[PDB]
Amino acid sequence: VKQYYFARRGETSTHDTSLPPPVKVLSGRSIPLKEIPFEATRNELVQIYLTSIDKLIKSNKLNSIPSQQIASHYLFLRSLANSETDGIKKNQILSLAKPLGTYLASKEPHVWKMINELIEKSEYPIIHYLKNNRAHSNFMLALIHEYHKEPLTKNQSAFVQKFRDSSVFLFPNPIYTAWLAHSYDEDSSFNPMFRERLSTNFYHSTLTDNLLLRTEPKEVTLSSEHHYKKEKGPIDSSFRYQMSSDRLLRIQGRTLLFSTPQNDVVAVKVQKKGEPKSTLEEEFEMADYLLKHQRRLDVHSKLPQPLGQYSVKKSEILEISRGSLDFERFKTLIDDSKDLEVYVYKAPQSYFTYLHDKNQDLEDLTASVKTNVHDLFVLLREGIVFPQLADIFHTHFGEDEREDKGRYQALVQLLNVLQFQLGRIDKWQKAVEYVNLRSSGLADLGDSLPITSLFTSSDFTKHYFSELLTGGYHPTFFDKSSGTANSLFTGKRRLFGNYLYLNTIAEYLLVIQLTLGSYGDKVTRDMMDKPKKEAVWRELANVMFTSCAEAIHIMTGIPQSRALTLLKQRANIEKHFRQTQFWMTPDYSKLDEDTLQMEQYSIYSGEPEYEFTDKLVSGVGLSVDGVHQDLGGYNRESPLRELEKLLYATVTLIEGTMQLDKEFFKQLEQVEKILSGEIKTDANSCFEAVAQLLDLARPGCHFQKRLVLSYYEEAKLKYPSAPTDAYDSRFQVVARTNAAITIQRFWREARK
Amino acid sequence: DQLTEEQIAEFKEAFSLFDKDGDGTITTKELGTVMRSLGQNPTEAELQDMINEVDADGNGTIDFPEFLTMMARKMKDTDSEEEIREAFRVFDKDGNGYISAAELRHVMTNLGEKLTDEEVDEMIREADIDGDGQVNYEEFVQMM
Ligand SMILES: Nc1ncnc2c1ncn2[C@@H]1O[C@H](COP(=O)(O)OP(=O)(O)NP(=O)(O)O)[C@@H](O)[C@H]1O
Repeated sequence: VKQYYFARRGETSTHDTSLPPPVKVLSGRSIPLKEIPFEATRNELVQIYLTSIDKLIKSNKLNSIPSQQIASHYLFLRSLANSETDGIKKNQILSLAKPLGTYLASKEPHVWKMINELIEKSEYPIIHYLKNNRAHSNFMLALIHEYHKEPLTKNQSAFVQKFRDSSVFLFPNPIYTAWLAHSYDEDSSFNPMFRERLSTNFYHSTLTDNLLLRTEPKEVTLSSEHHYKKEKGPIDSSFRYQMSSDRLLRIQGRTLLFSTPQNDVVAVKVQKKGEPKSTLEEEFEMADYLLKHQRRLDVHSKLPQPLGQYSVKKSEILEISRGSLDFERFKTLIDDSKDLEVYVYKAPQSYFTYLHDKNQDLEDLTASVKTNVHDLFVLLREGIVFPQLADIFHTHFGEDEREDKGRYQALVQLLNVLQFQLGRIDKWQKAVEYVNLRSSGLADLGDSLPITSLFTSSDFTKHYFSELLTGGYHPTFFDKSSGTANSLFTGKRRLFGNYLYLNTIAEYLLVIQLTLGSYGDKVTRDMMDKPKKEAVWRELANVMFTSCAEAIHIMTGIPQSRALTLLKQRANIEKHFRQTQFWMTPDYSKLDEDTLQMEQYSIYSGEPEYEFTDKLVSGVGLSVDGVHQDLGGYNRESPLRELEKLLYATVTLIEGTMQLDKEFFKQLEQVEKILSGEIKTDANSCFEAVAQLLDLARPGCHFQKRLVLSYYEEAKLKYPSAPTDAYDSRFQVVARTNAAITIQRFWREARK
Repeated sequence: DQLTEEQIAEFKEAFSLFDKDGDGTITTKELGTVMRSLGQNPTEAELQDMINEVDADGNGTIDFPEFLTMMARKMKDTDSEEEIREAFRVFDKDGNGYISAAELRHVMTNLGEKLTDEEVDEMIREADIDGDGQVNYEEFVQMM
C-alpha cells in the first residue's frame, strides 16, 4: 500500500544526441549555426559593469544621477559581494562599494537609514529593494552605455538586445532565483509591464526564458516496473459480448452505448479509418494497467473496465447500428475492410457526458473539474503524457507547409524566434466539442506518449517542434564575416527537454480554460439575467484559479491555500473573469464601433484597448470562414490576454521553485560540511554561510527558516565568543514567529 | 484524537521538498535532518530505532503515510506546558512572569498563520484578563 511513483527525476550532461543537422538552407545556400555561451557572455558583462563602477568613482561625479540609482548601485554591490566566494574578488568589490556608502551616509540620511534597515534583514538585500516598479529602470545597462567608451563585443550586444527590459537579468544564479520566487509574495507590487511613449512593452515571457536558460538539463528515467518497459504478454480474451439492438442507448463517433442492469454502460468501440490493431491493444493494456495501480497513485477518477478486444464481421455491426439517427456519419467513420477490430469496456454513465455539457449545475462542475485536473497532473508525474486532449489548431492555410504544423503552442514566445504574443485560436467552439475531459474523470488514454519521448528525438518531437531542435534563423542574425548563424536561441538545443516539459503543463491548462469557457457561453446563451450572467462567469473564473492551484500543489508541493495567494498577485482574477465574459459571447456582435471601444476600455483597465481591423459577423463575431467564431483578429494575438498572463505565472512558479530549492540544497550541503569539521574557516565565513542559507528559503514559508534557525544556534554554540552584531535581528524575528506558531497551534483546542 | 489539517499541510510540503529526486520516497540516510525541520530535537539512538523498525527489508525508501504515522509515534509526547511556557517567555523581556495585552495581539495577528481579531479578542476576554492589566502567561497556560 506504498504510495510511490515509478518515475525518477535526475540530471544529465546534455540532450544533444541524434539531433537534426544544425544547418539552414536558403535558396540552395548552406548556412551553419553556432552558439553564444550564455553563462560566459553574461559573466563578461558583469565584469564590464564592475570596471564601469570603477570608472565612475574615479570620475568623482556621483551628483550626476538621482539618489535612487545610487542606492540601487550600493545594494547590488553588497549582494554581489556576499554571493561570490572568490576572496580576492570579494575584497575588490567591497573596496569598490565603500566610497558609495561614504557619499550616501553623508549626503542623504533619509534613504541611507532605509538601506541600513534592509542590510540587517537579508544578506541578499537587492531582492528586497527591487520588489516594485523600481526594477523597470535599467540601471546597469544605462551605466554601461554611459561609461563603456569602448566598441562593444558582438555577443554581448546581441544579448542586451534580447534582455533590454530589466537590470535584474545580470545577477548570478542564486540571487536571481531568489528574486523571481520572492516577487510573488504579498509584499510584491510587481507587474511585468511598463509604459514608454504610448508603447506598452510586456515581458512576462522574458522572465521565464531567462530562468530556464540557467537550469541543468532535466532527464527522466522510468523504473523497471513501469508499463513502457514491462514486456507484458498478449491479452488473453475468450470473452465475447452477444449484442442486441433492443438495448441501444445512442451512437457517438465510432462508439456504441448499451444499457446494463447495474445502471452502468457497456460500450463498443470500432477501429478508426487507418488505425491498426496497435492502438486497440495499447488502449486495453493501458486500462488494465491503470486499474491494477489505482491504489498506488490514488487517481480519483472512476476509470473504465475493459472486457474484450477481437475481430468481428462488418455485416453484423452494420445490421445492428442501422436503427439510430446518425447512421451516415457512423458508416463513413469505419474502414472499408470487412474484418473490423473491436474494443469493449464498462463505465459509469458520467463517462459519456462531455465536461462542457450544460445540464450540470455549478457545484457538480466545480468538483468535476477539480477531479479531472488532479488526475491529469498525478498521471503526468508518473510518466504518461496526454498530447491529444483537444485539437487546438492555429490555422489551416499553412497546415503542412509551416513549421509548427498548425498545432497551437501555449508558450509560443519561448519556442520560436521573434514571436511574442500568444496566437489566435481558430474555430474553438468545435475544437473542444469532442474534448477528452469527462465529468467522471479522464478518458481516451490510448494516445499516450512516455515522458522520456519528450526529451529524445522521437516521431512526435521531430514532427511538431522542428524549429526548436533545428535552431533559430532570422534575416538580421546572419553575419557575413563568419558566414554562420549566431544567436542566444541556438543554445536552446541542449536544453529543449525543459521547454517541452513546461509546454505540456501550459497546454493542459489551456484545454481546461477553453472547456470552462465553452460551458459558460453555452449555458449563458439562453439568459436574460445580467446579475446571474456575472454569477455564472465569476464561478467559472474562480474554478479556473482553483485549477492552477491544484496544478502547482501536485507538481512542487506548496500547500494550495498559499499557492492561490501566490497566483492571485499576478493575474488579477476580476480582469480574467471579465475578459472571458466578453470575448466568448455572441453578444458584442450586436454593437457599433463606439460602444465597442467603450466596452474595450472598461474591460482592459490599465493596458491599452485591443486593436483589430476585422469585419464582424452577426450572431458569430470574428470569423475567417463565416460560420464559426474565433478568438482574436486576423494574424493577431489572443483577446484572452490575462489568460496568457496566468499561464506564464503558472510555469515561472513551477520552474522557479524547483530551481530555487535545488539552490537551497547546494547551500545546506555547504554549511553542514562547514559545521562538521571538514571545511575549516572562521566565525565570519560561518555566519555568512548561515545567513545565505536563510535567504534561499521558499516564499512566505515557515519550516525552512525554522531549520536554518536550528543551524545558527549550533553555529553560535561552536564559536563561543564570536561577535553577534550582524545576525541577531533576523533570527530574532524567525525565533518570534516559531513561538507565535506554537502558541497558535496549542490554542486549537477551543472545541467540545 | 489525531493530527490537524495544518500539520498535514506542513508535513507534506517539508517531505515533498526533501524528496531530492521528486519520486515520492525519501531516503533514510537523511531522515534525521527533516525531522528537525518539523520541530523535533532528536538523538541518534531514536533515529537508528526508526531505521530498523521500518527498513528491516533494507530498501531505504520512506513514503508519505508511513512518515505521518512514524511522526505521530514521535509526537505522542515530547512537549508540555513547560515547552509552551518557554515559547511564551521569549516575549517576557524582564523575568517577572507577565506579558502585555497589546503586544500579544500584535504578534498573534502579524506573524505565522494570521489570526482574526474576533478570535484573539476571545483569547483575551475568556482568559479573564484586564484590558489595562498584565497577562500571567504561566497562569494562562494553567487555565488552558
Ligand atoms: N502557435 C502559433 N502559430 C502561429 N502563429 C502564432 C502562434 N502563436 C502566436 N502566433 C502569432 O503569429 C503572428 C505572426 O503571424 P504568422 O502567421 O506566424 O506569420 P506571417 O508573418 O503573418 N506569415 P505566415 O506564417 O506565412 O502566415 C505573431 O504576431 C504571433 O503572435
